[PDB]
Amino acid sequence: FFKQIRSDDNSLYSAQFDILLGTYCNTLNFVRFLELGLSVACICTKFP
Amino acid sequence: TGFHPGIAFTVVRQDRFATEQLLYAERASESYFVGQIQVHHHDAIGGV
Repeated sequence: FFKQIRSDDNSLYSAQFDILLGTYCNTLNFVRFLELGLSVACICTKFP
Repeated sequence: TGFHPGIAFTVVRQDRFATEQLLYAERASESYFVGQIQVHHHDAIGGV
């Protein structure tokens, strides 16, 4: 409870606020090994 | 020490009770002239 406004009513006219000016995320560059320049040295072969 | 020095006193005290009174007034028992609302202004803490 607060009555202290005896129609003296200051601080009733403030409108300061906070704003979120945006968000920024990144992405991961999924690298494929067989697209490199190194993959010429090994004979890759899957083997389950 | 409980000795009665041949003199007597008459005590007086005054009380105060809250009442509920019952007014009566006859018809047209008062002539009432009304003026004109005038407005004056002045400064105070914070506001006018």
